[PDB]
Amino acid sequence: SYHLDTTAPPPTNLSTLPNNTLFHLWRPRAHILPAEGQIGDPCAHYTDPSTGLFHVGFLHDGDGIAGATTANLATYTDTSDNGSFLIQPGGKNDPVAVFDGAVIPVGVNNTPTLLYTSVSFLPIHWSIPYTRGSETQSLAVARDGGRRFDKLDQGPVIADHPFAVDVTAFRAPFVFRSARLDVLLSLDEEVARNETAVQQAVDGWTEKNAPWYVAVSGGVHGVGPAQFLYRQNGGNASEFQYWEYLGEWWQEATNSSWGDEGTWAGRWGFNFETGNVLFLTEEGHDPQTGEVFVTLGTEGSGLPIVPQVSSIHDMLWAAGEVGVGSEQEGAKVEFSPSMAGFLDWGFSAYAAAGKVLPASSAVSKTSGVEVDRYVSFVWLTGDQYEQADGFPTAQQGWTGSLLLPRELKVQTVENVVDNELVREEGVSWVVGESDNQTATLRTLGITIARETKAALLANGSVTAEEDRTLQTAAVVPFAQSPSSKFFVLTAQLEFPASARSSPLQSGFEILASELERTAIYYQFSNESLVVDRSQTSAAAPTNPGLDSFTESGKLRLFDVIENGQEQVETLDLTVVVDNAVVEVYANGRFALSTWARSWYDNSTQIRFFHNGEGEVQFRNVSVSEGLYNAWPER
Ligand SMILES: OC[C@H]1O[C@@](CO)(O[C@H]2O[C@H](CO)[C@@H](O)[C@H](O)[C@H]2O)[C@@H](O)[C@@H]1O
Repeated sequence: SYHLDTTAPPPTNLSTLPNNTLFHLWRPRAHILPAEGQIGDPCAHYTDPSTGLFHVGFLHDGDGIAGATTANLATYTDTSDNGSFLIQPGGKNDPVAVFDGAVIPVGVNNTPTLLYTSVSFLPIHWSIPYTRGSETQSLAVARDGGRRFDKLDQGPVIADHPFAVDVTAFRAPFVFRSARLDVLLSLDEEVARNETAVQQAVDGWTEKNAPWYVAVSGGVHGVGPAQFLYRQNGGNASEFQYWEYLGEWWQEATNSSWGDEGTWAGRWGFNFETGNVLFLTEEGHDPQTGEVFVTLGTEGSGLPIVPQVSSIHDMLWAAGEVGVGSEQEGAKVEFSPSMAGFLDWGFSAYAAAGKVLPASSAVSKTSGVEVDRYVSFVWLTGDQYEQADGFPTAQQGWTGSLLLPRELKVQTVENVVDNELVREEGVSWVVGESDNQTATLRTLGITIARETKAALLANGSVTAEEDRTLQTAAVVPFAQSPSSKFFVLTAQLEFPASARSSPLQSGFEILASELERTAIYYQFSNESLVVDRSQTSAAAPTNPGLDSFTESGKLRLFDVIENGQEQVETLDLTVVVDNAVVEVYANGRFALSTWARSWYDNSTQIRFFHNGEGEVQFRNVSVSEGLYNAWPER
């Protein structure tokens, strides 16, 4: 008879324990996840026009889409009990399953309408033959508060993938409006060429009567991944039955990749998944002025291939312009990347689903936000996309979570020295202005939704640490560490120009006791923020299901002129440890998330870390403990 004692050594085999015995050990408190069970792709978010409430959706137990609503973006309420589902398979269009979908706020009967992938056959994978009719796109209407979506009584409105095209996947429709797509499709061919005449048209565009675009994700066997573009037939905002196919507005060659060696934004892989089309400004989201950005998951594989297995699940993003399809009879429009990166460098991070959050939303009024934002929710699969080695799933009682809501916008890096570090090929940024002297850079901005960040530090205890410098190898525990695994660690690290060339590794050690620790440090050798999990869990050695491989992402610290003086860019860190869920943010442009399933309650020590190689200066190091409860009503 074994009752869980986390002050004692864990059992050698966690999978033998009784169901739900591990329900709270690693569970987060300020993250979006169902009351119990498993959570899949987040999807179907939308601001309810009538109430201003923001709805969040996500696949649940592989049995359809479930939901919840929020008024502040800080706290949530399940739409209903028993799973809080909104729609599930069993219909004539989705007899086998219900995949990712999106919502048009004012659609059929002027109510929230869901366009989603209705599934009729399984399995479905880029590495195996595609069964005709596997995935179709259907409509459902929100009924009784967005607390339930009723499938319209008719077949799918997009009943088949492009004609005779041997697609690898046809799913995850995402709806959006675009001033530039309307102009490009409305103008002439020799007139919609000059950016002069086009811009002039874009200036008149009006969002409220604009038609809707639909980007469907997948690829084509033998040719490459791609996104399939559609739009209300004839550009008629009142048409929801027929969608004119606009072509493969974006495609890449099989397992090709950004940059010559795929260093900043993985590989395009074998198939595109869960595409999101955004229009960003330096302040937020604007479908008329915003630059086109696209977030998407790409599925990779090493050789030889393992049927129905995707070894790599990259959570990428790209930005670029959209233009006419040249002079040949193909895609009406074409997305051309100028830069690309990672929305989250976590192995387990994937399938993002975001949405525009209007300044007119209840969330924004209450909070006082004056602009439109685009909030993104990244998935953090709990069992390595179901390839885990016997994770004690029955013992935990749940699987996966969503990462903290994030605001996406155009972020600029000013006063940057225009050197080889800024002119490299295939990077995740473009030079704004450059006198050949300083260059302002433009890149994707990634930050925690402000209301959520406020709620995290809202009643937490604050403990600062004196600025410190380290030269010789050392591990210096904080003057005082939290006594729980719920906290926000923030710090600024400064390095000497001389460090770029050294084997320097500097950061912190968290969730640490004598038998456990988790390392988070910056590395110049490959300029990478690294999360060393080799010692995170005393239980991992004997429980292979608890993955302990290293996680890391690329982050380049540029040479800049701060006070009429040059210097290596300051590494601005923000680490949120919401229990088994850890998220590493850096310079309002980086994000790396992973699981840190430490076992003992004692493992809460925090230490400064430096490997002697080089020199580092820590500044403004502080810790806020407590976070908050994202689900009061539970
Ligand atoms: O649960 C379906 C949902 O999962 C995603 C994102 O992870 O794709 C996954 O499931 C597909 C098939 O059943 C696999 O082919 C794919 O490799 C896997 O990542 C979404 O694309 C899909 O809607």
